[PDB]
Amino acid sequence: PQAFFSHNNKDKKIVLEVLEHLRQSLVATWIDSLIQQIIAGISKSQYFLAFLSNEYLKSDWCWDELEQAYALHQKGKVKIIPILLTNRAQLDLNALTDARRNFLESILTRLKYVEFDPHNMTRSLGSVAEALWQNEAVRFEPIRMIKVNGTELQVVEFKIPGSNLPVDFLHHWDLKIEDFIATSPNEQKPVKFDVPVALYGPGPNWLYAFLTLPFKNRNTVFVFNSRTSEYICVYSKSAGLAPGMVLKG
Amino acid sequence: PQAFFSHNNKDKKIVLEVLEHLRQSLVATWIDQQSIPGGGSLIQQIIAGISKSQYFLAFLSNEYLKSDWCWDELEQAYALHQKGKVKIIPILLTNRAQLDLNALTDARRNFLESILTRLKYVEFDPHNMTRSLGSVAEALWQNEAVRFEPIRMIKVNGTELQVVEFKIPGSNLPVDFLHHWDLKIEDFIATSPNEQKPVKFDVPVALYGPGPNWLYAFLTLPFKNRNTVFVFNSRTSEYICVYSKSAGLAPGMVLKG
Amino acid sequence: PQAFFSHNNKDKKIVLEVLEHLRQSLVATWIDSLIQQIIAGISKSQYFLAFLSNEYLKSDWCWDELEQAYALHQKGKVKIIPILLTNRAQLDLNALTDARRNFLESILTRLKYVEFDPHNMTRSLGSVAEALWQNEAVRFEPIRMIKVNGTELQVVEFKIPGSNLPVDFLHHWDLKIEDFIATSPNEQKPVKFDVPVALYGPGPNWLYAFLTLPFKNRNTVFVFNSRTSEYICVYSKSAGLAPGMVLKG
Amino acid sequence: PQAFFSHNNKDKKIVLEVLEHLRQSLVATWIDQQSIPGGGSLIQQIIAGISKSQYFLAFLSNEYLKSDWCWDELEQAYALHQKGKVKIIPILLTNRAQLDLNALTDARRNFLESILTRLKYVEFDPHNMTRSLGSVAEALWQNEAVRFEPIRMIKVNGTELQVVEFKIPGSNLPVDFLHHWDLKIEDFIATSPNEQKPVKFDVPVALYGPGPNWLYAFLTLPFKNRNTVFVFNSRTSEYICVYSKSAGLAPGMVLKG
RNA sequence: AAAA
RNA sequence: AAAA
Ligand SMILES: Nc1ncnc2c1ncn2[C@@H]1O[C@H](COP(=O)(O)OP(=O)(O)OC[C@H]2O[C@H](O)[C@H](O)[C@@H]2O)[C@@H](O)[C@H]1O
Ligand SMILES: Nc1ncnc2c1ncn2[C@@H]1O[C@H](COP(=O)(O)OP(=O)(O)OC[C@H]2O[C@H](O)[C@H](O)[C@@H]2O)[C@@H](O)[C@H]1O
Repeated sequence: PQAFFSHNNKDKKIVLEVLEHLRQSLVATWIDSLIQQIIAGISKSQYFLAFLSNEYLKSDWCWDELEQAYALHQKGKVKIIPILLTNRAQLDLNALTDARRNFLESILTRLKYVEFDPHNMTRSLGSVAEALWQNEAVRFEPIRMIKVNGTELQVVEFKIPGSNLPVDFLHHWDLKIEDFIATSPNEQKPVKFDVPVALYGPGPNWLYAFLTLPFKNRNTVFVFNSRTSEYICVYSKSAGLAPGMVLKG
Repeated sequence: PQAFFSHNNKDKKIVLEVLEHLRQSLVATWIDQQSIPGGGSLIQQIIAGISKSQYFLAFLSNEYLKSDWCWDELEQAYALHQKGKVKIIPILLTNRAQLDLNALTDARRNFLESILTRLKYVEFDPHNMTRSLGSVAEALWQNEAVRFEPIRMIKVNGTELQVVEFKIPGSNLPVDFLHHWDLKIEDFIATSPNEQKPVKFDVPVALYGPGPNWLYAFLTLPFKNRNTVFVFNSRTSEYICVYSKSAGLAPGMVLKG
Repeated sequence: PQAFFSHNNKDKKIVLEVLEHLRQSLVATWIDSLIQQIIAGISKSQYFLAFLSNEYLKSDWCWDELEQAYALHQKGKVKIIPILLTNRAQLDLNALTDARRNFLESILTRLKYVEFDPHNMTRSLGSVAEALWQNEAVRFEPIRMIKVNGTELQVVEFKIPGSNLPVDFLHHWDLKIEDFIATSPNEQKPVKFDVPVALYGPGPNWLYAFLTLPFKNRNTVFVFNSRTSEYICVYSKSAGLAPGMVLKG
Repeated sequence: PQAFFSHNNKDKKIVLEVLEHLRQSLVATWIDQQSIPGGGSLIQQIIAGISKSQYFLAFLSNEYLKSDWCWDELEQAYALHQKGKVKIIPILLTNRAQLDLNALTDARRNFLESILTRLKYVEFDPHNMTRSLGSVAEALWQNEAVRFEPIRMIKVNGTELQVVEFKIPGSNLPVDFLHHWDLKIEDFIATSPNEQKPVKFDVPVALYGPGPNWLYAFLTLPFKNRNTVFVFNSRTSEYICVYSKSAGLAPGMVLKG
């Protein structure tokens, strides 16, 4: 899915870090307009990431977009999820006018919010990830680099919410893995360039085919077979690895 | 699995037909001046690839027993089969009773009798084409891993599709099966509509048949930018598409079959 | 994609630097009028690079050209993107008249802008380039000099926005590389004279043919194949190199 | 790859035809007093170029099976083929049954038998021109890298064009393959319309067939300032133009195929 | 055939 | 044949 970030320049340090963590989870992140950019793709367009902070709400030009974003979210095109840089209690709610205060209280009452803090980085990042992926289909755990049996490999982990998906779910999915592959070693991307990529997690075989197929001539693809709980190679794009090698997981 | 053909031109009419049937079943076929740029002919063509090299096709016929040009070939083929490099499977063009055994010498007759007794054979008859073809295909696939039924040109829900059917003998395979397999599917797709090949050019291909996920991935992977790939899912029993290489075909729709 | 710079003589030092950096990215750049060559070429003419500066806004004989540029820009023949020498806050807007100030606010708000600073040169230049290539087809990263396996070489890096292009895209492209090859060692051009040039980056083979073909009898052409990740030489216009030699990654 | 033709004038009618067909397939065809500005006859031409020198096309025939002279060169070709510099592809103008073996001496007969059994040969018949021509083309291309089918002149969407087919045996080539290739396109480009050559002058040329991008670039690059170049992309199966050397043809248009 |  |  897509995810746009709305923020102030003061919290850029946190914004870039959360952006990097999200991009590590195979979600399209665009920062730099954003409101006319909303009407694009399918009804499953994206989710709005609003980063609420004390110096942030003092700017009206940081607020008109969110006002009209609520206006266009009531029609169901997009959904907003607010991020509290500071806790609810110490938010400067006095400075704003009456209408601003009521709209903010409505947005933090009728709409579920999650809180972010710098001290608990791991917990805050996990909470924003889960509260961001609560209303969506199969997840995508962040890429982890693990060296198995002397062979370097990066593994993408996905978990199915529930036990089944609609048979035509692939039609309405808006994620394609082609643009999430690094082209150069120096370039930063969710998937390391030329580094073997493995598939992990239970799921229907057609989703496995859809994930593995676009990787031709880009990276060698490993896949997990739970019958014996080991990795299996299907593509030989790097010398020294043949299709059929097994990695003791 | 490769297959080297030994025959005579008097049987070319049936050799071409059996070759076409085998090629429609995802099997590498090799006839006269064919491929393997090595020594060539056939006898030195045996020694290439993995221990699962091929299954010899000795098209025995009443007139085949002449022309020592082929009997020496069969002799060397069995000699190197005794080492286990290749396994011979004979095809009897005519029924066993009316083979002109008297024409052969004593040594040739003894060799042929030993071959036809120790080693199983397949009877072939022009009259019953489909049963003989099924018999020879099943005999070829008998001592092998997951089979491959002939590609079938079927029309589903208004869109044209070809399916590749594979059945697993038993219900499990060694986890390192893919290492020793001698089938590379990317060479069996035609580049032009008129060119004859196991897979029609640009026609969507669907994988059907129960099996492990890694086999499915290895089979759908080399098809990228060649043919739109459909996949059969047994949970609700309709084909599932994972490529958009042809106009009007998007990844995700269903074909109720 | 051509690029027309309208600016003042005061910031000419940074104008020339941004010009050189842009030219290094295979972007056609013209400086020395600017209003009437706008009608030339194809519908994709260029994007106007109007240099917004505090000294610039006091020059009405440089305001008029921007006015006519925007007047034509309603029709969509050209589009203007502004570069901010100073931060948006410290502009001298009060001395401006009512109509000109309103026009400046309209263009600054309804149209996205980008901010430049003399200190952080690298990130500012990267942002300028990204703003240039936002709405365009396949990108073009700046040419870099790398000696691979003891052989001098420059790589032309191009990135596909997304994973597919229109099949008839080549018809409407406004880039031919024949004008971007140096004819003399002294003459400064994006492609240095007689040195090997390589094409690196994923893309369809027809684009590779189009980008390699005009190079005949000009420079030895290298190419990168990602199957095993080494460069491949296809043309030998210089001694010591043969078609078929490899450069290890 | 090169091809040297050894024959007799009694078979010139078919020799010129097969040579023309071969030249249509982008292979170097050398005949008497025709090429090699650094030698003469046919024998010492072998010591030239790379280890992939050429394949000897010995046009065996009943009238050829004598012409004493021919033998000396046939013997030398075989003797230096034992070193592996050249290969011999014998062409039987007549079937081997009516080959007058009795006229030859014991040494010549023994040598002919040895070369006929140990080395693969191709039968040629006047009646089946297409099949025999395809067979000899396959004989040429069997022990080589990516092969070239004959150039076909086809009009697509009302636009004149020719296509150079090329198919890669197997699925991959050595990365350094381009170093050892003996095929350069420049030598096969016509200079005048009346001049006969594999590539017609100024006629648009289309590259079609699956292969690596570097091979595509190498095959298209020498075409600058000579002919308009078309490239086939399999994403939508349409021809794409990359050069505008003829009026009315801009780089970027598509040809529905 | 929903990690067989 | 969209870095095979
Ligand atoms: N396809 C055929 N073409 C020509 N003659 C044939 C063919 N099939 C059978 N015969 C005849 O039947 C006998 C076949 O033996 P022979 O071919 O002489 O010699 P070998 O056993 O060492 O095979 C040489 C190979 O090289 C070539 O590629 C051939 O096609 C072979 O595959 C002779 O009477 C043939 O004329
Ligand atoms: N290409 C040929 N053209 C004409 N006659 C030929 C040819 N090939 C064989 N013969 C006949 O084969 C017999 C033996 O002479 P030959 O094998 O020719 O000699 P060589 O290999 O030292 O080349 C000389 C050729 O080169 C010149 O270009 C001419 O064409 C010469 O023929 C004669 O009856 C020839 O007529």
